[PDB]
Amino acid sequence: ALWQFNGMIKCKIPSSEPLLDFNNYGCYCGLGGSGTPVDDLDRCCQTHDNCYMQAMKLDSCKVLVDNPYTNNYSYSCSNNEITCSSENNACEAFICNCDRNAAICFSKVPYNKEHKNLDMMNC
Ligand SMILES: [Ca+2]
Ligand SMILES: [Ca+2]
Repeated sequence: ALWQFNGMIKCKIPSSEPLLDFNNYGCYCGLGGSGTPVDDLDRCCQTHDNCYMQAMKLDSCKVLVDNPYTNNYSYSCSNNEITCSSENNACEAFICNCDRNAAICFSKVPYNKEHKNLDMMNC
């Protein structure tokens, strides 16, 4: 679930404010997204967006009910390291890995504040 993805990002980047820092950034960081990613962070979000789309089409995920935004799963934060629990069902495990991969990706790319609030004409 979204609030859990927030926790994952905090796990990897303690000094960050997820819902603020990684929203309205580039062409993909935020609700929706299309076009050409402006930098590596934007590419992280593009990959995450595609991952969420796959989850919604996944056979193991029930129609709304198991959507990526509100479907809670089990995960752990150990020394700034994320772990998806083997207690998760197939649907939850897929979503948890979508988030885990993105959290890690965010932590390995530079943050360029000049890419915030870009108009669609730049995508
Ligand atoms: Ca997006
Ligand atoms: Ca669940």
